[PDB]
Amino acid sequence: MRTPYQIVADHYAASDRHDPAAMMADIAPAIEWTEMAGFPCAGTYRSADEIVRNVFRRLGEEWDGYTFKLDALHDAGDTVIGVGRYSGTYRRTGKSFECRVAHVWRVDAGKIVHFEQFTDTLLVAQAMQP
Amino acid sequence: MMRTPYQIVADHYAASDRHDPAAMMADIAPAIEWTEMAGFPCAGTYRSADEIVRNVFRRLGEEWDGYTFKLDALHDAGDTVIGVGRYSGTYRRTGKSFECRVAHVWRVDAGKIVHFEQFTDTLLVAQAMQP
Repeated sequence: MRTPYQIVADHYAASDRHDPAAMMADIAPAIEWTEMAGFPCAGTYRSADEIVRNVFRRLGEEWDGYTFKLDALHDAGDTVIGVGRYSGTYRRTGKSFECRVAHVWRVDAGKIVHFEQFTDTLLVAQAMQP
Repeated sequence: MMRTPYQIVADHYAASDRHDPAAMMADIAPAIEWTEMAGFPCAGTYRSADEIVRNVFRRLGEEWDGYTFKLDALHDAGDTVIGVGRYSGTYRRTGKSFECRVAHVWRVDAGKIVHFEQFTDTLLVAQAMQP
């Protein structure tokens, strides 16, 4: 049986494959998925459907080549912390960015129940300035 | 000596909250790499306790009224430790306040803190700095 760490790693693998079905496979209906306040997709999403539509779809619509690259994955038992880099080109302005990000995850009884994003919202915002 | 990385980082946070810089820096390694996020006003990688005090904490005290970190969670990943909480403060030049989230990723080796990295809502901090 998978540890929380493996469950989260599986999510990141599915993200590398651009596979939203696999990305959401272990998301519990109790999920609270928080995009950072200053991030364009800011908010707390409470179903896999809301996450796909209001976060991943929106990113695909508004950015070219929006990418996350995982650098580290820290095992805190039921909590797992991913660290990496985002990059992308904002379609309206044609401006790119790259910045750091950390994600804090929690798993409960084999399902992901919590996600929170911590990223350089200023650097992302700069790409979105005319 | 038998103190875990988690405890060492908890000790740091306690010292920082009560503004005891000697205790704040007591376990900082000679080989420290302390990274303030690129979009944060104190952005950069600092490589000694002296640098960190002068170019991070001193500057925060000079440029902000009541700059505060409130620890909400502390996650024990062994040699790595992740703090999560909230920043708040009032930028002295504009009189504007902010509050936002932050995560800190720490690494301890042989009883000393060797890496710190900050991940915070740099846009919200920046908004407070706008005339």
